[PDB]
Amino acid sequence: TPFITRIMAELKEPLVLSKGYNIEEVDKFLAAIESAKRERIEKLEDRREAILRILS
Amino acid sequence: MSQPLLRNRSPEESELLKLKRNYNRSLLNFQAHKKKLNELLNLYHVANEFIVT
Amino acid sequence: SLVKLANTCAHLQNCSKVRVALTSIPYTKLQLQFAYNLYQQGFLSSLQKGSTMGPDKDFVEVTPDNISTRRLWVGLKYRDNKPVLSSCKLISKPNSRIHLPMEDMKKLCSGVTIRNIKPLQPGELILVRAHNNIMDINEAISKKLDGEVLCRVK
Amino acid sequence: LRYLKRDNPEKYYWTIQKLGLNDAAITDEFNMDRRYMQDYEFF
Amino acid sequence: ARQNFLGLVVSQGKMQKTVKVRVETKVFNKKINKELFHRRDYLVHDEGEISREGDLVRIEATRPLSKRKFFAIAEIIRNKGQQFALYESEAQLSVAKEEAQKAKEFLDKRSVRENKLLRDIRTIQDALTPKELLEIKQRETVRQLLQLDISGLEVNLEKQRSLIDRIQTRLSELLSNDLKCDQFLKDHGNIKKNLLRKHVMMDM
Amino acid sequence: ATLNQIKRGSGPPRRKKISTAPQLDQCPQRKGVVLRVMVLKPKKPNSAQRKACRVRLTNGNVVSAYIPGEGHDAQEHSIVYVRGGRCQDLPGVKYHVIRGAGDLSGVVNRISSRSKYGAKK
RNA sequence: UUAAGAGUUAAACCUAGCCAACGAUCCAUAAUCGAUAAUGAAAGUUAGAACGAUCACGUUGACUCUGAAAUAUAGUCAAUA
RNA sequence: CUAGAGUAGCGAAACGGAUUCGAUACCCGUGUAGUUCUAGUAGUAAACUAUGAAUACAAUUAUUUAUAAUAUAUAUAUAAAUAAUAAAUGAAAAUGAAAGUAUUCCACCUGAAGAGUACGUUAGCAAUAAUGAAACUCAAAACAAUAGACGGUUACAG
Ligand SMILES: [Mg+2]
Ligand SMILES: [Mg+2]
Ligand SMILES: [Mg+2]
Ligand SMILES: [Mg+2]
Ligand SMILES: [Mg+2]
Ligand SMILES: [Mg+2]
Ligand SMILES: [Mg+2]
Ligand SMILES: [Mg+2]
Ligand SMILES: [Mg+2]
Ligand SMILES: [Mg+2]
Ligand SMILES: [Mg+2]
Ligand SMILES: [Mg+2]
Ligand SMILES: [Mg+2]
Ligand SMILES: [Mg+2]
Ligand SMILES: [Mg+2]
Ligand SMILES: [Mg+2]
Ligand SMILES: [Mg+2]
Ligand SMILES: [Mg+2]
Ligand SMILES: [Mg+2]
Ligand SMILES: [Mg+2]
Ligand SMILES: [Mg+2]
Ligand SMILES: [Mg+2]
Repeated sequence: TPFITRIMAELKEPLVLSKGYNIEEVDKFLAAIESAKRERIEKLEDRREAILRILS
Repeated sequence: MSQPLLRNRSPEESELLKLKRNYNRSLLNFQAHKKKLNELLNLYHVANEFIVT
Repeated sequence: SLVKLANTCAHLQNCSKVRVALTSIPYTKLQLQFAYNLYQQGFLSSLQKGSTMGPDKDFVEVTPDNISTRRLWVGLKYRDNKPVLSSCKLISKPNSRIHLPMEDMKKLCSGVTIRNIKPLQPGELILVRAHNNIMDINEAISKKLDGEVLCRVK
Repeated sequence: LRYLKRDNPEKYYWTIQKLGLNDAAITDEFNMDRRYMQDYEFF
Repeated sequence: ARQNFLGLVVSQGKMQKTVKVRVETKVFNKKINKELFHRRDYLVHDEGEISREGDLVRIEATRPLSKRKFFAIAEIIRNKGQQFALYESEAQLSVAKEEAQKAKEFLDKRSVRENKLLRDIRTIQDALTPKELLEIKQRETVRQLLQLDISGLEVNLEKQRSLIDRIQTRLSELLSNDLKCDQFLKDHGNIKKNLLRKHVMMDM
Repeated sequence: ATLNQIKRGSGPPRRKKISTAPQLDQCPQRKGVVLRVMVLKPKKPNSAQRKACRVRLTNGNVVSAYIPGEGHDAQEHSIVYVRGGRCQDLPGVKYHVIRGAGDLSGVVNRISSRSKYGAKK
């Protein structure tokens, strides 16, 4: 049946985050944190990767 | 005994009630989202100390 | 709803056994008509609209916003160390509804057992439902109106 | 779903069509018994 | 007149021109002193084969038509059986349409992820260009690019709260001083309370 | 107990009076032939030598019948008439023979209750 | 075919139905009923001898004629005596 | 119970030692099956609260138990459970928020014995499980409580 299959496939997609998070929002939020910190690079990449792994 | 047992809710009262209920739902969702982003930020601070490599 | 009326009858008996002066019943048209018939017949001291918390001091208008929290508050009468409303029972039960014509109602009021219903007693009130109006059995006989024999109260 | 059929038949049929079930699957008595698990090869 | 009964079609399409109609009648059971419903199933003739299972139909007495058929459908009182077949047929196409549509949407979203941050923000902030500015263009500005959805939600929420609170305050004020409410009732054209609330709610 | 259970057949058991003389086939009495005359011992506390006889009735059933009265002249192949009524202290004997009917004579020198013992005035 | 409907009976073609745990099918038992009789406070229960109503049969089975109406207490054939 | 593994302890049966008038028993020793695991069959227990499920209602107290407060203190409110009860019910024992007041639906009962037996049927590899008679006999049979008697029954005194 198409509905069950599409729902399960969307669950199995990469970069899918649990606890009601979205990857687009998460990336924009992290960039906003860094820009705000400036207004007041590999280490930030590692922080991002740790977050995405914990929220995967 | 003459009074009607129930008086129907007028369309204006219904509209105001729907406004308030939609607001309640939206506010709860927004507060969940705000605390969610806050917890994400508090993890983003301590993410320095997490080994990934 | 005969189930709710049966619940009210049993609740009235329970409240008379412990001698509470004021109690509440569900707020419905049938419940209000039944309580009004009891009040006019002298079985209740007072009948008020109110909430789940108590009778209303001033008029409170009933709407869908507060319909679930409405109650009807009834005052019970006692005299000479005896409750005025001792027994209150259904005749027409939910699983056996008894609809009588006017002639059988007269027979019942005259001492004849009709459909296993014991006849009317000297100080008893039998209520009848006709066209969604509760009313005294003798009144239904006077108006020549067939109906559902609903409950006894003594 | 039986309530939905009694209430809104159009939405009922659309719903059971979209969920992968037919009307028989809804209206018929279904004890999820050993015979079902054999006929439909659940395991 | 002829015997007439009202019943539910409980079995159709299994016999040619014959349906099964379930009828109920009021009887008195003296053994239990109760008015009961006595149920029966009739084989009923259906010329035109118009009835379906679940229809409420009136059956009428006729001449004997077979060994067991003595009644015919005289009228379709309620036609839920035909409606069920209509919706059965319609849902087949209705569902499949959006089933294909949303599968297309899923595949497009997958491709968008396939052809797919902090580096872009670093380039935009530091260069403020070495052939990278237009390359970014193909994908005051640092902020608007970093625009979360929660902010719009908060703006809409404050708008909603303000609307509700203002409506209630205005309503209470008008109901308090009852001269200006009359002024407004003749300006805009116990029922007066509902009409006043209508006018105040359209007011904002 | 519920109304639907009473509709389905629940109710007081019938006060059905079972026949105490099934071998007569709802007849006031039956003719029979005595197969033998027996002398049985009653149950305790009663003590006596009770006069009885096996009798085959015209309907074929063989029963044990008490012989009432002080003295009897029943003997094998005698024709007797058998009515209901058990002998309480003899288990298995559920019938009485009629004195003064058939080949069984009425009680000799009976004064009281003559009709119960086949005696003429 | 019938005055006349109907798998009622006969013939042909189809469809795959129909009844049934609220009791089918099968088996046993029984003529049925009342403003009739019995009983009981009554609901009811019992009987169905008498009075009346209806059915079925006239030693057993099938068929036929006549007839508006008969498998007739008729006729034919068979069985029993 | 059927297969396949496992089997240290326990332990039907069996074999012995005691005890006894006798031992076929209690006790002691070896100890098979079983108890264990895997895949099944079977669907019975005092499978018990000897108390079917749901709903509405009825006077108290004390404990906890879990939330919600308010500033350890409010001997804090609102729920559930437990314990002792009022009323009510009940043959009583007693139940006590049900064994009360009511309503709805289902299951079941109609003296003891024969008998949960026989026969039949269905299911199961079997053991069996389910369904479930009648004749015969009797004026019995049972429950709660009462007062004794008795106990290889307790404690206290003299
Ligand atoms: Mg036809
Ligand atoms: Mg004598
Ligand atoms: Mg034809
Ligand atoms: Mg044919
Ligand atoms: Mg049968
Ligand atoms: Mg006969
Ligand atoms: Mg009869
Ligand atoms: Mg007669
Ligand atoms: Mg005669
Ligand atoms: Mg004849
Ligand atoms: Mg003769
Ligand atoms: Mg003949
Ligand atoms: Mg093995
Ligand atoms: Mg072992
Ligand atoms: Mg051992
Ligand atoms: Mg012993
Ligand atoms: Mg041993
Ligand atoms: Mg199993
Ligand atoms: Mg057993
Ligand atoms: Mg059992
Ligand atoms: Mg009891
Ligand atoms: Mg057995």
